[PDB]
Amino acid sequence: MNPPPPETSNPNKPKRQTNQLQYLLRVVLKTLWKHQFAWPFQQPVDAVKLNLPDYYKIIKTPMDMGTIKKRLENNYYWNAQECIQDFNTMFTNCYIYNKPGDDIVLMAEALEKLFLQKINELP
Ligand SMILES: Cc1n[nH]c(C)c1-c1ccnc(Nc2ccc3c(c2)N(C(C)C)[C@H](C)C(=O)N3C)n1
Repeated sequence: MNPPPPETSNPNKPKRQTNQLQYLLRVVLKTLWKHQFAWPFQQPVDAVKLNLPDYYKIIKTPMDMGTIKKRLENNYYWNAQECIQDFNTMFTNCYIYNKPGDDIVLMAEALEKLFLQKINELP
């Protein structure tokens, strides 16, 4: 099975709008989202569709760019570091679940390289 997806709203969670979070949406997420390797990461892993009942037995903190995008658009975060942590969870999950040299890992590695280039000069 699939678990419920990560929340993208939480009314009693306190929220901030910062220039760093705006840049994460307008630049970092936008750049990754258009990439030719973005597609597996644009929504939660669908273990039912992929017939991978093991996925959510291995990965207990799922995260994906569709969730991050909605969190940024919906003003979910307190600060930029919280969002950066979500990106790192997404990449790390993929490295944990898969093996070096797998196609999905090559895709994550290319996206991570671009991610780090964009954050290397946040505002
Ligand atoms: C890429 C590939 N290879 N073989 C098949 C079949 C597919 C395929 C076909 C249709 N959709 C998808 N979506 C997909 C989305 C996310 C992930 C993955 C697949 N992968 C795969 C290695 C299973 C793992 C669970 C992962 O970590 N993430 C992040 N994948």
